[PDB]
Amino acid sequence: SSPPVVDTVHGKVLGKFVSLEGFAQPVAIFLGIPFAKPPLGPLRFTPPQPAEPWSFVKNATSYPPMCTQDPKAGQLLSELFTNRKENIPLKLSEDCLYLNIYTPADLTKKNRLPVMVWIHGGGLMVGAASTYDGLALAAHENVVVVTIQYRLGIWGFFSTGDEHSRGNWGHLDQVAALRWVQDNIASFGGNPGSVTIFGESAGGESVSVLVLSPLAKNLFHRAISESGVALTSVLVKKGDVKPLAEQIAITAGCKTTTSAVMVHCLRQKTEEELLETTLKMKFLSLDLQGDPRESQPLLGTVIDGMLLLKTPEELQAERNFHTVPYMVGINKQEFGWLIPQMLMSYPLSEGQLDQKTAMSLLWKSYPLVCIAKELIPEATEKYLGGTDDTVKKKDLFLDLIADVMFGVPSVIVARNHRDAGAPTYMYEFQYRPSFSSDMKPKTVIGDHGDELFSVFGAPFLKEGASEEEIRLSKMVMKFWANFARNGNPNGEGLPHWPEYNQKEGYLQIGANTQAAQKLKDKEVAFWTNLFAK
Ligand SMILES: *[C@@](O)(c1ccc(Cl)c(Cl)c1)C(F)(F)F
Ligand SMILES: [Mg+2]
Repeated sequence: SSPPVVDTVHGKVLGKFVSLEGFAQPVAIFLGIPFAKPPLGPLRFTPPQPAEPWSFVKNATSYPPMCTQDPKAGQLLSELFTNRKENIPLKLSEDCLYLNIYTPADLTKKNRLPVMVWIHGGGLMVGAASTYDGLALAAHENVVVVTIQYRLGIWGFFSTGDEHSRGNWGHLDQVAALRWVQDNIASFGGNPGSVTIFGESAGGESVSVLVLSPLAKNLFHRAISESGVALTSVLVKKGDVKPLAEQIAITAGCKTTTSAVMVHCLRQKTEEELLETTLKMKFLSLDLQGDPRESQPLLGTVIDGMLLLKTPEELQAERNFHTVPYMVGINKQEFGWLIPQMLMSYPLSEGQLDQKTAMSLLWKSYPLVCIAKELIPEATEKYLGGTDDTVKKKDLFLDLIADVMFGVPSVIVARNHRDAGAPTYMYEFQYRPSFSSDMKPKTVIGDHGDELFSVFGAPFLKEGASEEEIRLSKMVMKFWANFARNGNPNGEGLPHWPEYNQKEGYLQIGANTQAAQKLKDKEVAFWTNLFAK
């Protein structure tokens, strides 16, 4: 039947129908809609500008390029995280400010469905919207799914610390995409007055940053951070960002005479030269050469004065953030496998860890955990000191890193959000998907990213899910879309999910799903005391 054609502010777009067996209404899919002007040439390291209007009908049936990034790490992460049966290879380009739309609405009728805007993870250095197929979630839960892209790495986050390159270009792109959704999603059957932003890892940190940003006012109405938050420190630069900028400029062949000189020089480099620079910097890899206090594993969020006016901690203390319903979740083993072993090349192949090697490694982990050298012994002893079994010590070390990067920051964010009067919900996800890499030990459960397969309905798109895994995905999708509808995940036939209030109820999600109380309470107390120094 006739492919769907939709009028947007800037012109008409042509999509395609895709049926999911068992659902009468095919899903209308629109791939590669631009939400900004391509940030090329002089527009590099500047805020996104509106897309230019087009005559006639734009064909939105091909996946867009992904933003320039390490193609090997980008393809690997896509393969590890995709919910599709086969991973789709993607082109690289600086021309990447696109979004993809999956709408289950019958576009010949009138519809105002809740909108779910996905912000992908990747450390702010890698990733793509097209990795995530919105078909199953859209059809199963009657929501419009929008997957967005945003500038990454040098292109998205290069900052001189001053007005010549403030930084946070990729977060400004996320804001631009949400403004586009406000202005256009009703033409796709979506309700611009019910937009939920959700994301995982750096995407969850981005959601948290948008909750803290005045630029995102009135652009969304619920938020979900999965395994990432603004207090995940490795993603937020405090203090002097000039050394990293100078290192990047020097690696690219640029002089560092002034900030304006550095930025102008970098704007003259080709995409290929800046990718060469990216690869020479060896981001996302644990840096084992030199003082770990000088390690820079990624270019990330800064306090730029436009998107973020103060540090997340200061904004939280001032209660200066958007008090929307907010779901904050973590996985049982955030540092269990994928980040250390696939993304960061951790020296941990051997599977036993003695306490001296653990202390040395935790010092090398400074860019991730920020533990002063004098505090390494106490932190290591707290986690590892209770056993002499060095296999158990390795597992407990992985727990330590997971608590510092994800668990404690997540609970602190949730507590501060709750204390501003906003409806707050928390979860801890514990499941080992059958879609896990064959390289992943069978004992790793609730690894970073494991909930994605449930959220995005992989059991309905990939082969070989058990019946338990199918049930888990339907329940998770319903909770998520109930939250998008109502700011409360609860509903008929679902386990009760208590609000994260003074009792600190949270939902343990897995093969058995049930409410629990006080997530990470002792750990928060320990690490808050330790970091108070
Ligand atoms: C996520 O975006 C992420 C990667 C690396 C690091 Cl250090 C952090 Cl804090 C988050 C993802 F890549 F998805 F794992
Ligand atoms: Mg070094």
